[PDB]
Amino acid sequence: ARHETGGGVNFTLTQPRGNVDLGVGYTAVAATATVRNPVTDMGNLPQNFYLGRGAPPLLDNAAAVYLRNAVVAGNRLGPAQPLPVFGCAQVPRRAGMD
Amino acid sequence: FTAADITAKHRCLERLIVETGSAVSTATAASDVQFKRPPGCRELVEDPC
Amino acid sequence: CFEADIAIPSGISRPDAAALQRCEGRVVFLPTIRRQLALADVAHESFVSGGVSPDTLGLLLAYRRRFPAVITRVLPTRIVACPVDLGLTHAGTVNLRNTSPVDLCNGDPVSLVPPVFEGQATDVRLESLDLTLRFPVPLPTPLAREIVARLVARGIRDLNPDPDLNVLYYNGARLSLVADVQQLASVNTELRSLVLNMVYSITEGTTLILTLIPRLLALGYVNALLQMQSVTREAAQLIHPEAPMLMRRLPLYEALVAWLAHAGQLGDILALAPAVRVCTFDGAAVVQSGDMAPVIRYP
Amino acid sequence: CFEADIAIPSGISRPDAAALQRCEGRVVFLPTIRRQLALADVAHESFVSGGVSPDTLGLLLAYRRRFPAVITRVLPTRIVACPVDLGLTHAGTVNLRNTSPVDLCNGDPVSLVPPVFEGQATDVRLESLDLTLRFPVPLPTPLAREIVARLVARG
Amino acid sequence: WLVDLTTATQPSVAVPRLTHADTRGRPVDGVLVTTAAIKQRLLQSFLKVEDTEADVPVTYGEMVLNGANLVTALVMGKAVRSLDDVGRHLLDMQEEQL
Amino acid sequence: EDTEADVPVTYGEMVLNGANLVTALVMGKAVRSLDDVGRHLLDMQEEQLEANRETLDELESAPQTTRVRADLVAIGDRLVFLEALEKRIYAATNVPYP
Amino acid sequence: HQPLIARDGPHPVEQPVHNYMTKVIDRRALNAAFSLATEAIALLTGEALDGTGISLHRQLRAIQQLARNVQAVLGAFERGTADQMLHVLLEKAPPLAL
Amino acid sequence: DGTGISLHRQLRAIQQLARNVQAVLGAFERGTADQMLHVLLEKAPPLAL
Amino acid sequence: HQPLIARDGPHPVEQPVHNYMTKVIDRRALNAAFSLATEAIALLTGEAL
Amino acid sequence: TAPMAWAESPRELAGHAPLRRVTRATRDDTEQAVDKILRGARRAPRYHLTRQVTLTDLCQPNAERAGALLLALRHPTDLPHLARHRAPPGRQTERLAEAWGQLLEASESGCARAGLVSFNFLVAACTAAYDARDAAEAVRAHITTNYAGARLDRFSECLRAMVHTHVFPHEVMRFFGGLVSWVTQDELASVTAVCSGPQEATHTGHPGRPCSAVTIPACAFVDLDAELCLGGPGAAFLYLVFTYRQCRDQELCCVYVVKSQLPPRGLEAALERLFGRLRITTCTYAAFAELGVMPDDSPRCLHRTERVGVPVVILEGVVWRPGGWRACA
Amino acid sequence: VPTGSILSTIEVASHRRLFDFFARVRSDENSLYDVEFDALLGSYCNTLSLVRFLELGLSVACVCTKFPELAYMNEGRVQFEV
Repeated sequence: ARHETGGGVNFTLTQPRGNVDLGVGYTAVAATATVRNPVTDMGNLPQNFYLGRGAPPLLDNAAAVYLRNAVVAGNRLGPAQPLPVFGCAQVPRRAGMD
Repeated sequence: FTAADITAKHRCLERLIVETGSAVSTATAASDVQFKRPPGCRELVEDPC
Repeated sequence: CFEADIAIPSGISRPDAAALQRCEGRVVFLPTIRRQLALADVAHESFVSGGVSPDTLGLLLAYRRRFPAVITRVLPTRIVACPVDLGLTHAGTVNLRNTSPVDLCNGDPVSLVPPVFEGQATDVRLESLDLTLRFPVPLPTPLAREIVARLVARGIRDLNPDPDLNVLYYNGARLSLVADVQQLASVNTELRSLVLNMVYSITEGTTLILTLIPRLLALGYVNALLQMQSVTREAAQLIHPEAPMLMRRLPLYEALVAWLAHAGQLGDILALAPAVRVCTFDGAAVVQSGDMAPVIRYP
Repeated sequence: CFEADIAIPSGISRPDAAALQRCEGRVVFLPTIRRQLALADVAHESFVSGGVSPDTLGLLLAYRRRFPAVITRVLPTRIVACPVDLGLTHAGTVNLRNTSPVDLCNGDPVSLVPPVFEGQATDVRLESLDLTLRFPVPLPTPLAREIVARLVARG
Repeated sequence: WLVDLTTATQPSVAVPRLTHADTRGRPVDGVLVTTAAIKQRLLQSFLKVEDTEADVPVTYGEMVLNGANLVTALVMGKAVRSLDDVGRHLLDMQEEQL
Repeated sequence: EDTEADVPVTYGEMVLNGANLVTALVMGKAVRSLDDVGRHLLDMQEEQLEANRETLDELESAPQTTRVRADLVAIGDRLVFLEALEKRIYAATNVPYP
Repeated sequence: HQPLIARDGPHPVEQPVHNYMTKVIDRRALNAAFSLATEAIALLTGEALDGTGISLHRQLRAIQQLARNVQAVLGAFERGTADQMLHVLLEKAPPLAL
Repeated sequence: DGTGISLHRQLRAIQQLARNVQAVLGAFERGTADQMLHVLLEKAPPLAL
Repeated sequence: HQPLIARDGPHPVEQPVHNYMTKVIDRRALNAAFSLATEAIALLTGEAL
Repeated sequence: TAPMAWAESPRELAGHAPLRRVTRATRDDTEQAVDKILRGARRAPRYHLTRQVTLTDLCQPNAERAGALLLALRHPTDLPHLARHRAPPGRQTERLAEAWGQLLEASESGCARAGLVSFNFLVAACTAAYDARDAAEAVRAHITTNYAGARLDRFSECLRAMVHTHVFPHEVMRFFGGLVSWVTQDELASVTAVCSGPQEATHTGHPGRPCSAVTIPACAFVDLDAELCLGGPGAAFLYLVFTYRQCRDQELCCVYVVKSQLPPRGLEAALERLFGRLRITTCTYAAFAELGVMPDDSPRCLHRTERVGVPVVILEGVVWRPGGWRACA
Repeated sequence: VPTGSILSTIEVASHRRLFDFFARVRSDENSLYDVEFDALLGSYCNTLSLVRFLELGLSVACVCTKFPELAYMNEGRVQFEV
């Protein structure tokens, strides 16, 4: 197929193709062998629920927001930004880590 | 916990190997923390646990 | 057309295979335009997000994020659906199926979530492979928007209650809204979360302008022009809401940001941008409910 | 595809022409729907209103007016960009080069923004002929609408 | 009533390639089977044209078989060595089918 | 061993077989035998035989046994191909190795 | 066909069992593209509307560049085949551990 | 491809299409007669009258 | 092929369907049998002569 | 030779090929009939035709010509139900009932609905309404003598009644096409017209069948408000605007076309200007739709002959690209 | 068969599973086929019959003439003086 888009004509080659299984049983096995690298950091870091979707709070307004800013302020997790109904909890920002 | 997910699985030793490729989690490798997989994200971890 | 071929799973019951045969002409939302897709990826069990099956709002989110593709040919061990978003506009006429009102010779059908009408009606369950399909209803844009607003309007009265919105004659037809029974309790429970985002975004919008206008124009052309055309409209609404309500530039401006976003996120969800148009020829010009209708890609 | 050609004016440089080679996939705002156009109508020198360069809320109003065009290919004497506001009718899907810290996902509507990030940069200079090119930052509409709200409220 | 009986139908789709003639050789397009009782009272009061069949196609048809076949050979018989002899062996059968 | 057992230089094309749907048409030109139709069937048959005859002989003539490098390796009375293709075909495509 | 081991007792003498089995060839596409520039064609065309120009040294340098493109997109299909392969082998393969 | 099947397989679909549309010619021959009636039956007054 | 008649008017033009009419064959048995007495078995073969 | 290899089209094809590389009279007709199909077939999306059957009460294809705007008239049956709601209570919503009935009275459901209002028929109905006259009334003389002043007056009473009760002429009357070929019988018409794509490329000819020409002639020197009073060469654009009077003139209906290079997000601004009709102060007037591009600035022509001497503006080349209605304010 | 008429061929599509019979409990998936065809020649199929009009007797009532330019006309007038 040839179409004129940029600077002139453009050709697009496309080759319909198909395939089957010649095995009755399994003709191919996959293994895992080794692990290339652990993607994840792997530990020493908590859950902080003041990020995810809140809860019914402490029914004293001064109680709830004291515990909140007490826990959130120490963590590597608790978001600087207030929680928005549309969008994300917006975890805090920095420059570089380990 | 849920079991809708665990329920939503199969227990087929016939099938148990082919959804193994399917992963029982929803994150991506380009985030900072492992997040919930965004909708754009599609997935094929092998997810044993 | 760019057909994308959805792969039917392993052996399905003969009554299920006949359920799919009747699904040709139905709209599917496919998460990615990959040529080879599974059936489980399309099935309604793939709309789960927060661990729950999505409400009408959670659906309308997804309908705006994945690609609807009309089903063209259903084959045993395939489903061939041609995405609506791909290719040139006004081309790839593919047949739809009309559900409810007529779909006259034009009007740009919107595919709105199913629960707005008989809820479970259209669930189309497949027991053999243990999945299900909820096909959106193809309604015209003027009527689709009238309805979706009509129901959240009825939703709020219900929020606190002590003229029927539910008649809604469309063109010649008077389309019944209410299925009575507890369907409303099922309809109203799914619009529950859409109603709130609507109630919130209003109450949060007014109070945010009613605080801002008197906390602005008191600090040029801003003042004069504002109060000029706002005579007995904005200011009157200010005294009246401040009458039955309570009254901070720093929280003001930071709340004006968070509202301004949440607002436009609802305008995106809402307004049900048309997926397709109907342009017929050598055709009836009105597609009777349940009849395949021609349709083309852009409004 | 009603592509609009844009004639590199001349001048140019061995180093400047290598800068335009990597500008394919970026976005241009042209102040018309044309077939023949000059390179200087696209440049940031054209964004200049009477005597003054618009600020970063002024550009949004300038990008409001005129037409976004995504560069498809760049030839020795012309730049080919098809005006999305009109000539978007391609069977398959013109390439947009993501220039942003952000990441698109799939299905994200893409609205553009003047460059607005601290590490953003994005201004391009071409010394042979006096002109420059600021390319807008593509961005999901959820994020691009959060930004505009920030700039509006800050102003 | 006869000409309606005689003509209410649609001619078939066929050309037998051997047609029943009437010995002057006009072709026979019909059959009209009856009971001898009716035939009698019908022949005397009504119909009496010509008795003998100039031609009847004394044979029975034929068929040409388009060919679909699966060569399954037996190797280790000298065919083995070159199993491309299987290829030229199937293509043989097509000539024998011809 | 490390040179590949004579490895293909060729694809292995397909001989039409079993596609019949026997179909013919004539008007009766130089035709006094409806058989001329039937004999025109046998016409249409002998064309594909010469085609497969050509198609087969073409391959049997087509070049055989190109010798490629690869590492044939013995695991327990098996010669296997140890193939890691990254630096070969997935070299710098930005496409991730599967 | 399925194997039989003979036996030595009056017990059931099994009779040959033969499995006809069908599989589903899939569809794939594997498309590639290259483009030319309305300024690049006029080297190939070699004729002005005016009908004057570009003597015959125009081709030799032009088809080189065009061979560079055709050869580049014929290696996209040979590398695409290796993907289409490697994908349908592991789409269809089960781990070892399991 | 320069083969026996494609060159010779596509021609047999030309006579197929020569057959097909030669059939819709009768539509004009049959339609010609058909037209004659309507224009003759339009002229015609009832004999009674 | 089946007959058409071209007709005046834009009504959509005669849509000519051209198919291969198929059919389903049937199967009968038509069985018959015959006598062969234990006598005329010893005979015939030659057992009893 | 060199001018036809490009005109009769091989060279692009060759590049493609290289890539792969590396009763006698009736008989004559059948052979030729076949050739045409093959060539048409070998050859080969810039055209779309919509077709519909309606009556000649409103509209009327014969009066009109080769290039004309046909607007759909959705929900005739509906409207009364709509009038009761969306209209402030002191609007005497019983006005429409009679007015649509009145429009209809001037001239049931049957099997041919009356859809398809022509552009023409609006120009005459609002001719005395919008503020210009006799260039506008010349169009009204066109319709009374070809298409009835009753229906024009009845339909004008409907437009007044519609603009009265907050059911507008838009949210009715969407764009239908360019009128390729009508094929009418008696009170019936089968109208083919272009859903979208370019006009000049359709039945073509001098005229597509024997009358004359083709054009998308605005039909008014009264319509064809040509913006870009101050303009630069660019593809011109075509919109459809309804201007209204809300007691300033007693529910005025203005219907015309604007031709300037602005992408709809810029038309709302220029529509805010150029109107002193904004002093409605309920809210709303001036809806607009883009008929489609005219990807060449220059064909707007100055002429006055059609059907009577009418001001007719000829628009050379158009790519109908219809779009939706936007009026929020 | 009048001249023309496109005499056609009647093909018999017949599913033959042999070796089903014979020996072997042949077992297949279904959605499988070993189909075989044979064309039936005791007789042939008449695909289409053409009507000529003129060959009819209604052809008398008119003077049919072929005016190919009729696509290009405007008005045909036949005038009669009596």
